[PDB]
Amino acid sequence: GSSGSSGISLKYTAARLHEKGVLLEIEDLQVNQFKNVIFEISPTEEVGDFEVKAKFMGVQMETFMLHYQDLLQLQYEGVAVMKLFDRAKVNVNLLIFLLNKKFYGKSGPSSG
Repeated sequence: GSSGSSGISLKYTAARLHEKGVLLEIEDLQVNQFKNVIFEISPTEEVGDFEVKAKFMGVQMETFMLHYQDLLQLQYEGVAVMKLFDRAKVNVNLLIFLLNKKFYGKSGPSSG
């Protein structure tokens, strides 16, 4: 319960997210190029906020954040496609689905 290596940022390739359906396309590279693209999603201590980083150059100055409410706001409006970094595109309908099982999974008391 205590002695357990927890944390670490999830590492997935662009092709992986594309194959599943999450990642739509990228306004810069091609489908076959996805193989040379990896996304590093760092988790958070709280529930709702997430760290979305794209391994390419190595920006250790800041990281793109992604709230949970924002993802839902798009579902209510209609925006199915999400413009990331004004280039990469991900499906909001599937993006939330994956995280719902990936990160979404605490191990504490609920009481409600």
